[PDB]
Amino acid sequence: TLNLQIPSPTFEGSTGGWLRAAEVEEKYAITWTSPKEQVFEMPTGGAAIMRQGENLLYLARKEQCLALATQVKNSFKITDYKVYRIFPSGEVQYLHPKDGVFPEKVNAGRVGVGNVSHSIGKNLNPAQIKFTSKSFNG
Amino acid sequence: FGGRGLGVTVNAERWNGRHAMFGIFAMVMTSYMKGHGLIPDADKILDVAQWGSLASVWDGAGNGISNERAIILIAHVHVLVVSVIAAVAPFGFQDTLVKEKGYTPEAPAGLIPPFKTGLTPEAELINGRLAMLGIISIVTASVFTGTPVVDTINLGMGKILY
Amino acid sequence: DVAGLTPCGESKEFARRLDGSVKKLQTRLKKYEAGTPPALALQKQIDKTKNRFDRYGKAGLLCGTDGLPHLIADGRWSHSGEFVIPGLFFLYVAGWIGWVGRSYVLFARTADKPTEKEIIIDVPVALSFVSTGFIWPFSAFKEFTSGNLIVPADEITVSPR
Amino acid sequence: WLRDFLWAQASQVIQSYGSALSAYGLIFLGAHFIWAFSLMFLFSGRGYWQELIESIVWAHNKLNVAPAIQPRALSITQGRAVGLAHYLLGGIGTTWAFFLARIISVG
Amino acid sequence: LTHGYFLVGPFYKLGPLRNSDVALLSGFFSALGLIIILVACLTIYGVVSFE
Amino acid sequence: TKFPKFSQALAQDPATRRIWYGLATAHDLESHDGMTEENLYQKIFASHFGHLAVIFLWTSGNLFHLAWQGNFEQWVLNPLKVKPIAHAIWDPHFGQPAVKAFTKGGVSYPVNIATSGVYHWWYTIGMRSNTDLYAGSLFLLFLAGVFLFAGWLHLQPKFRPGLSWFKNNESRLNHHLSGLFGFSSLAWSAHLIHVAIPEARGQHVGWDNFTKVAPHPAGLQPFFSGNWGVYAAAPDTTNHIFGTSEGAGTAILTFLGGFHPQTQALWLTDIAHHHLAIGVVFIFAGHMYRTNWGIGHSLKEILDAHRPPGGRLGAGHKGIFETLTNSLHFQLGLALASLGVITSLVAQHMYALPSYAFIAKDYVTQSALYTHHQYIAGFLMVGAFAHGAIFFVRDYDPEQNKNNVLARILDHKEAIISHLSWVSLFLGFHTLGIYVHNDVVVAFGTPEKQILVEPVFAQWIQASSGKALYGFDVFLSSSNSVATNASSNIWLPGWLEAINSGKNSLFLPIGPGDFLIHHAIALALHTTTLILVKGALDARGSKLMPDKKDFGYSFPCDGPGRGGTCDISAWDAFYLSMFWMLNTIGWVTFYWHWKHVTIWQGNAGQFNESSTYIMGWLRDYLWLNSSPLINGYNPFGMNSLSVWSWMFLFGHLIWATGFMFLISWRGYWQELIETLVWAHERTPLANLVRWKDKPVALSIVQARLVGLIHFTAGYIFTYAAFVIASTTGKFG
Amino acid sequence: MTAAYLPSILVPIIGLIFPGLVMAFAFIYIEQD
Ligand code: CLA
Ligand code: CLA
Ligand code: CLA
Ligand code: CLA
Ligand code: CLA
Ligand code: CLA
Ligand SMILES: CC1=CCCC(C)(C)[C@H]1/C=C/C(C)=C/C=C/C(C)=C/C=C/C=C(C)/C=C/C=C(C)/C=C/C1=C(C)CCCC1(C)C
Ligand SMILES: CCCCCCCCCCCCO[C@H]1O[C@H](CO)[C@@H](O[C@H]2O[C@H](CO)[C@@H](O)[C@H](O)[C@H]2O)[C@H](O)[C@H]1O
Ligand SMILES: CC1=C(C/C=C(\C)CCC[C@H](C)CCC[C@H](C)CCCC(C)C)C(=O)c2ccccc2C1=O
Ligand code: SF4
Repeated sequence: TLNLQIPSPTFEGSTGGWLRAAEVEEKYAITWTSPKEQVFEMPTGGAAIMRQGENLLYLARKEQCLALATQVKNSFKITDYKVYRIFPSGEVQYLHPKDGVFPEKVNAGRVGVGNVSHSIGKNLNPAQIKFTSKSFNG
Repeated sequence: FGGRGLGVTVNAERWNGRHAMFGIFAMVMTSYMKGHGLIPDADKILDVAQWGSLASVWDGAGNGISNERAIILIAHVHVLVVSVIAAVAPFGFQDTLVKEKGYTPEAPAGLIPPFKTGLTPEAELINGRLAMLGIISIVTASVFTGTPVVDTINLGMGKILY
Repeated sequence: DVAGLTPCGESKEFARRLDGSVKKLQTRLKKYEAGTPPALALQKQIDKTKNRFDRYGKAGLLCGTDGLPHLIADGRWSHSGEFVIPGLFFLYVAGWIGWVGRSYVLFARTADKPTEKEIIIDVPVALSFVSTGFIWPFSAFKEFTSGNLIVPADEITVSPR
Repeated sequence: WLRDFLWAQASQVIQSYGSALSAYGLIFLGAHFIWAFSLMFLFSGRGYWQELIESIVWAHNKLNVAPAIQPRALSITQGRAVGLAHYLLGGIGTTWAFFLARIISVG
Repeated sequence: LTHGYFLVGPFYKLGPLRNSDVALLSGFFSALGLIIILVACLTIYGVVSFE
Repeated sequence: TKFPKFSQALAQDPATRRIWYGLATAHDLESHDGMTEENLYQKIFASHFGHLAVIFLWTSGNLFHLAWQGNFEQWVLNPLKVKPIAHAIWDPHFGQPAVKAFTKGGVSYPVNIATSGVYHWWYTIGMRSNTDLYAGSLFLLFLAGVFLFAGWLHLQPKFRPGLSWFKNNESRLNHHLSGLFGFSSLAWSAHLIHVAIPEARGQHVGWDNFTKVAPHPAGLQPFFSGNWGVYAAAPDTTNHIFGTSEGAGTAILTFLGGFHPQTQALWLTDIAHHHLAIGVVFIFAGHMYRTNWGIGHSLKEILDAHRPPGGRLGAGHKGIFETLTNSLHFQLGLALASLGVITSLVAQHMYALPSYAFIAKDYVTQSALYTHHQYIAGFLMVGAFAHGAIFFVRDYDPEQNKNNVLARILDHKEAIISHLSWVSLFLGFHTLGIYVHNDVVVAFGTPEKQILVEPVFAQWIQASSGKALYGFDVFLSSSNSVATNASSNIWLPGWLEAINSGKNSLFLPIGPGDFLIHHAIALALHTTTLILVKGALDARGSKLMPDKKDFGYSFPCDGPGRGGTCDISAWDAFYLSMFWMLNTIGWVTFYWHWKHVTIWQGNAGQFNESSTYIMGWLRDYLWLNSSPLINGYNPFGMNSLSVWSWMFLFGHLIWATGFMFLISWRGYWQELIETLVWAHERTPLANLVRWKDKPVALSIVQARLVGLIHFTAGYIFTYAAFVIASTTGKFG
Repeated sequence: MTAAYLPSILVPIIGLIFPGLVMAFAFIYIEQD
C-alpha cells in the first residue's frame, strides 16, 4: 500500500512538474528509502535533496519514475523503491516491482504473455490473413 | 442536427414561415416604394473610389452597384444583425432558434392545424405555409414570363401599389 | 559530310572562332609593352590558340554551324579515334584497376587480420599486384573459365523473398 | 530583393565566362551543385541506403570482390552532419562567388 | 463591451477605406463581422466542449 | 471521438494525430475495420462513379464559364490575334490599377487569358457560338447527375454486384475493348464526319438539321456499294480557309498526311478515318474473349500455356491469373503505368503533330499543355511503382506463385537493383563529367575544346522518317527506297512537305545539346526506376529488416538499433523517388521550353551553342527569360503578369517551407509543444479555454508527406508561373 | 457580362460563408464523442 504521509524530498520547485492531466487522467508515485540526506537530479529538470529515511515523489509519467529509480539505483545503490499508479478516484495500483521481485530476475508464478512458439521468420504473409482475422504469427 | 430542431422539423417550418411572411411584407413594401420613387438616387452608380472594390459588379455600363440595390441590401443587413443577436441571445420568453438536445418536439399539424383564430400558433403556421407557397408561386410566375418581381406583385395585386 | 556537318579545315565559322580568339588575346596584348613577361605570356597563349586551331583543322574533325568540332560515335572507322579508341584505352586501364584491386582483396582474406590489411596496405604486395594488371583480360578470362571469378548463388547471402 | 538585388547583380558572375572572373562562375555552379547534393543526405534516411548497399554488396560478392571491412551506410548523425556541411559549403560558396564577382566587376 | 469597444480602432484607422468619407462606418461594420465570427467560434466551442 | 469510424485504434487516439491519420487513411478501404471483399469492390465502384461525375462537372463548368464569361464568338472569327479568355475575375482585394491591367480580350471586365487550349479544341470539333457551349455544359451536368444517381443505385440492395461480376475478366475486357474503346472511337469518327468536317467547311450542322444535311453528296451509297474510295475524292484544297466554304473540299475520309497549310494542324478527314479505323480494330479486339457463347479465348489458358520449354522463365505465367484477379493493387499499378506511358505519348505527339486549328501558334498553350501532361505522366508512373510495392506488401502470395515470373523477379532482385545502380552511376558520372568539362573549357575561353557528340542515331531515325537535313539518304529520304515507292501514292507528299518545312515542331533539328539532355533524361529515368524498383522489391524484407511485410507498406522506422533504420519502408522509397520524378520532369520541361522558345524567337543557334554547358542553361534560359516575370509588379507599376509574378514568389516560399518538415525532425518540435502546453495551462485568462485533443507534433511519415506536399506544390507553381509568364512576355 | 450581379453575390458567399460553415460543422463532427 502507498502511505500518503511519507515526507517528500526538499525541492524548491520547477516548471517541469506535472500538468492538469495528472489530477484529471492519472498520476504516478515513487517511494524509496535513503541511508542519508543527499542531492539527486530530478527527472523533470533540477536538483533536489532527498532526506534520510523515506521519500515520496509524484510524477506525470511512469517512465520519469523509472528513470529516477534507475538513477538512484546506479548512483546511490537504492533498490527498495516502489512505483504506484494513482487515479483521481483515489484507487492506488501498485506497478513496480509487480510481484516484489525485479523483472530481470525469474520469480515463480509468472506466466508468459506474448510468447510465440516459432522463430520470427515463420510468421505468415499478409495474403493468407487478408479478409480474415487470423494473426500473422500463426 | 435533427435532435436540435434543424432539418425537417416543425420548428424549422415555423421559422421559415415567419421569415416568409416578413419576406412577403418586404417585397410588397419594396414594390410600393420603388414604383412611387421613394428611393433617393435610385439610378446612381456607386463609385469604387468611395466604397472600394466591393462595389464592382462588372456590367456593361458604369461598372458599379446601383445605390438602390445597396439600400435594399443594407435594409436586409439590419435585420440580419437582429437575426444574429436573436439567434445567439434570445429573449427569455422568445421562441428559440436552436433547441436543447432533450427537447419535446411540437406535434406535426398534418394537412391543416385546428382553426384557432387570432394570435395562436395555428394561424401563424397557416399564414406561414401560405406565405412560403406564395413566394414559390411569385418566383415561378416571375421566371416563366420575364416580368420583374415587383411588377409581378403589382400585376397580381391589380396595380394597387402603382 | 556525316550528318550534314562540314570539315573544320574549310569551315568559315571555325575561322571566325579562331579570329575572334586571336583578336581577344591581341587586345589584351596591346596594353603591355614588348618584352614584359605579361606580353610574352600573352604571345605564348596566342601561339597555343593558333596551334590548337591549326591542329584541329587538319585532323578531319567535323564542325557544325556553331563553329565547334562535333564527334561521330556510330562506330564508323573514319572517326574511330574520336570515341572508340580512347574508350578502349580507358577499358585497358579500368579493367586493370579493378582486377588488381580484386587481387588484393583475395590476398587480404588470407592474412591473419584482413581489416588491418584493408586500412594499412602491404606496399610490396600491392606493387606486385599493380604490376600484374598488364595482362588483365586474359588473366580475368582464365579466372572466369576456371570457376574462380563467379561464385554460385548458393554461397551468397540473400534477403528473405 | 529577387529582381533588383539577386537577379540584377548576378549578371556579373554568369557573364564572367571567357574573362578573368570565370573561376567564380565555375565555383558558382559548383556550389550550386554541392548544396543540392547536400539535400540527398538531408532529406533521406539510413535504411534505404543500407539496403542499396546490401544490393551492391551482393554485386561485389558475385565477383568475389567483397571487402573485408563491411561497408555500412553513414550514421544518422553523420547523415545530418554531412548534409549540413555540404549545405553550408554550397551556400557560403554561392554567396562568395556572387559577391566577389559582382564587387570586382563593378567596384 | 471591452473587446468590442477596442475592436473598432484598427479597422477604422488602417483599413482599405481609411482615406474615404465612410472610413468609420466601414471599420465598425468590419468590427461587427469579426464579432460575429468570434461569436460563431464561441458557439462551436461550447457545443463541442461541454455535456 | 468518432470521426474515424473506420478505425477504432485511430478513434481512441487522445491527440491531434487522430484527425490527420483519419484524413490520410480515409480512402484506404482495405485497411478499415471489418472490410469484406464484396463491400470493398462495391465502395470502389461507387467511388469510381463519383470521380466520373466530378470529371463531368469540371468539364461542364469549363463549358459554362466559357459560354458566360468568355469571348468564343469573337475568337472564332479571328483566332490568331484575339487572346482567349478562361474565366472572369471578381476579387475585392484588387485596387483600380489591377482592375485596369487585367481588362483584356476585348471585354470590359478583368479576365484571365486561357492557357488550356479549350478554344482550339472546341473550335476544331465544330462549336462556333456560345449557345452550343452552354448546351454541352447542360448535357454534361445532366450526365454527371446520371452518374451520381448510378453510383447511388449500384450501392442499393438487389443492385449491389457480386464478387463474380467484378472479377469477370473476359466480359469486362470484351465490353470495354469493343464498346468503350471501339464504339466510342467510331462515334467520335461519326461526329467528325457528320458535324465537325461540315462546320470546318462553313456549313452549319446541329441537332436541328443533322438528319437532312448529308456529310457527303453521294450519301451512304458508296459505303454500301463497297466503292469507299469515292469518300477519298476531292479533298480540301491548300487554299482552304478554316470555318469557311472558300477552298473547301467534299471528302470525308482521307489519309493525306502532314498539316493543313493554314491551321498548321492535322486534316480533319485524316482524324475521322483514324478514329473509324481505331473503332474497327478495337471492336475486332473486343470479340476475343469467351463470355457466354463458346467461341473466344480463355485468359487463364493463355497465361498458363505461354511457358517457354527451355525453362528460362521457370513455370512461366502460371498463377499470374489468380494473382492479378485477386489483387487490385497489381491491377492499379499496371493501369497507372500504361496511363502514364500514353500521357507521355500524348505530350510528345500533340506538340509534334497538333490536331487543333491555330494551336501551333499559341506558344503559351503548347508550353502549358506539354508541361501539364508530362507532370501528370511522372505522377502516374510513380504511382504505378508505389502501388506495385503495395501489391508486394499486401497481396503477394509466394505459395500461389511457386517458380513464377514474379518469384523469379524476387529471386534476382539483387541483380536488377545492382545493374540499375551501375547504369545510373555510369550515366551520372559521364553525363556530369561532359557537362562540367564543357563548362570549364568554355569559361577558360576555349569553346572549341568542348566534347560535342552529334546525335547521329536519332538523326538517322529522322532521315528514315524523311528528313533531308542530315544527308543520310536512307528510307524515306531516299527517292529509290522500297518504302518510298510503297508509300508514294498514299501519304508521302504531305508528310515530306510537313517534315522538311522548318515552320513546325515535326522532328526538330537536334545537336550535341539534345544528345546531352536526352542522356541526362535517361540518367534520371534509370535512377527513378532504380529507387522505385528497389523500393518495390525490398518491400517484403531486406538483410537489415527481414520481417518488413509484418510491418506493412508504410511505417516510420525500425528504431536506432542495427545501425539505424531511417526511411526503410517502401513508402519512404516513394518519398525519395518523388524528388527524382520532379527532377526528371523539370529537366524535360526545361529542355522543351528552352528549345521551343529559341526556335520561336528565330534564334535556335543560341540553344545550339548554349545548351552544351550548365552556365548556358542558367544564364540564357533561367536568367534571360525571368525579366518579364520579375517585372510583373515593380515600384514603377504593374501589369497583367503580376499574378504570375506573385505565384512565382509563392512557389519560392512554399517549396522552402517543405524543407523544414524534411530537415528538422520530430523530438525538437514535440518538446516545444510540451513547452507550449505548459505555457497555455499556466497562463491566466486562457486556461479557461481547454483543447479537446492533446497537441502533439506531426508523426514521422506525416511530416515526410507534408514536406513533400509543400515541396511539390512549390515546384509545380514555380515552374507553371515561370513558363506561362515568360512565354507571354516574349511572345504574347 | 450578362447577370453581372452573380459574381459579386456568389464569390463572397463561396469564399467566406461556405468554408466557415464547413469548418464549423466539420469541427463539431470530428470533436464530438
Ligand atoms: C577493388 C575495387 C573494386 C571492384 C573491382 C569493384 C567491383 C564492382 N563494383 Mg564497386 N566499389 C568499390 C570498389 C570496387 N568495386 C569501392 C571502393 C566503392 C566505394 C566508392 C564501390 C562502390 C560501388 C557502387 C556504389 C557500385 C559498385 C558496383 C560495382 C560492380 C560494377 C563495376 C562498377 O560500377 O565499378 C564502378 C566503381 C566505383 C564507382 C568505385 C570504384 C572506386 C575505386 C576507383 C576502386 C578502388 C580501387 C582500389 C583503391 C585499388 C587498391 C588495390 C591496390 C592496393 C592493389 C562490380 C561488382 C556497382 C554495381 O552494383 O554494379 C553491379 C555499383 O552500383 N561499387
Ligand atoms: C460496352 C459496354 C461498357 C462500357 C461502355 C463501359 C464503360 C465503362 N466502364 Mg464498364 N463494364 C462493362 C461494360 C461496359 N463498361 C461490363 C460488361 C462489366 C462487367 C463485366 C463492366 C464492369 C466495370 C467495372 C467493374 C468498372 C467499369 C468502369 C467503367 C468506366 C471506366 C471509366 C471511364 O469513363 O473511362 C473512360 C475510358 C474511355 C473513354 C476509353 C479509354 C480512353 C483511353 C485513355 C484512350 C483515349 C485517348 C484519347 C486520345 C483522348 C481523347 C479525349 C481528349 C480530347 C480529352 C466506363 C464508363 C469503371 C468505373 O469507373 O465504374 C464506374 C469500373 O470500376 N466497368
Ligand atoms: C576519359 C574520361 C573518363 C573519365 C574520367 C571516366 C570516369 C569514370 N568512368 Mg568512364 N568511360 C569513358 C571515359 C571516362 N570515364 C569512356 C570514353 C568510356 C567508353 C568506353 C567509359 C566507359 C565506362 C564504363 C563502362 C564504366 C565507366 C565507369 C567510370 C567511373 C569509375 C571508374 C572505373 O572504371 O572504376 C575502376 C574500375 C573498377 C572499380 C572495376 C572495373 C570495372 C570496369 C569498368 C570493367 C571494364 C571491363 C569490362 C569487361 C567491360 C564492361 C563494359 C560493358 C558493360 C560495355 C568513373 C567516374 C564505371 C562506372 O561509372 O560505374 C558505374 C563503368 O562501369 N566508364
Ligand atoms: C545535385 C544533386 C544530387 C546529386 C549529384 C545526386 C547524386 C546521386 N544520387 Mg541523389 N538525391 C538528391 C540529389 C542529388 N543526388 C536529392 C535531393 C534526393 C532526394 C532525397 C536524392 C535521392 C536519391 C536516391 C533516392 C537515390 C540517389 C542516388 C544517387 C546516386 C546515383 C545517381 C547518379 O547520377 O550517379 C552518379 C553520381 C553522381 C553524379 C554524383 C557526383 C559524383 C562526383 C562528381 C564524383 C567526383 C567526386 C569528387 C572527386 C570528390 C572530391 C571532394 C574532395 C576534394 C573533398 C548519386 C550519388 C541513387 C543511388 O545511390 O544509386 C546508386 C538512389 O538510390 N539519390
Ligand atoms: C468544378 C467546376 C467549376 C469551377 C472550378 C468554377 C469556378 C468558379 N466559378 Mg463556377 N460554375 C460551374 C463550375 C465551376 N466554376 C458550373 C457547372 C456552373 C453552373 C451552375 C457555374 C456557375 C457559376 C456562377 C453563376 C458563378 C460562378 C463563379 C465562379 C468563380 C468563383 C467561385 C464561385 O463563386 O463559385 C460559384 C459556383 C457555383 C455556385 C456552382 C457550383 C459549381 C459546380 C456545380 C460544382 C463543382 C464541384 C466539384 C466538381 C467538386 C469539388 C469537390 C471539392 C474539391 C470541394 C470561379 C472562377 C462566379 C463568378 O463568375 O465569379 C467571377 C459566379 O457568379 N460559377
Ligand atoms: C475568397 C474569399 C475572400 C473574400 C470574398 C474576401 C473579401 C474581402 N476581403 Mg479578404 N481575405 C481572404 C479571403 C477573402 N476575402 C483570405 C483568405 C485572407 C487571408 C490572407 C484575407 C485577408 C484580408 C484582409 C487582411 C483584409 C481583407 C479585406 C477584404 C474586403 C475588401 C475591402 C472592402 O471593401 O471591404 C470592406 C470591409 C467590409 C465591408 C467588412 C465585411 C464584413 C463581412 C461582410 C461580415 C461577415 C462576417 C461573417 C462572414 C458572417 C458569417 C460567419 C460564419 C462564416 C461563421 C473584402 C470583403 C479587407 C477588409 O476591408 O476587411 C476588413 C482587409 O483588411 N481580406
Ligand atoms: C514494380 C511493380 C511490382 C509489381 C506490380 C507492377 C505494376 C508490375 C510493377 C510496376 C511496374 C512498372 C511501372 C512496369 C511498367 C513499365 C514500363 C513503362 C514498360 C514500357 C514498355 C515500352 C514498350 C515495350 C514499347 C515500345 C515499342 C516497341 C515495341 C517498338 C519497336 C518499334 C515500334 C513497333 C514502332 C516504331 C519504333 C520501333 C522501335 C521501330
Ligand atoms: C446477302 C447480304 C448482302 C448484303 C446485305 C447488307 C448490305 C448493306 C445494307 C445496308 C442497310 C440497308 O440499306 C438500305 O437502307 C439505306 C438507308 O435507307 C439505303 O441508303 C440510302 O439512304 C441513305 C440515307 O439517306 C443514304 O445515305 C444512301 O446514300 C442511300 O443509298 C440503302 O440504299 C438501302 O439498301
Ligand atoms: C548517399 C547517402 C548515404 C551513402 C554514403 C556512403 C555510405 C558513404 C560514401 C563515402 C565514400 C566511399 C568516400 C568518398 C567518395 C569518393 C568520391 C570516392 C571513393 C574512394 C574510395 C577508394 C573509398 C548514407 O549513408 C546516408 C546516411 C544517412 C542519411 C543519408 C545518407 C545518404 O544520402
Ligand atoms: S532517427 Fe527517427 S527514423 Fe531514424 S531510427 Fe530514430 S526514430 Fe527512426
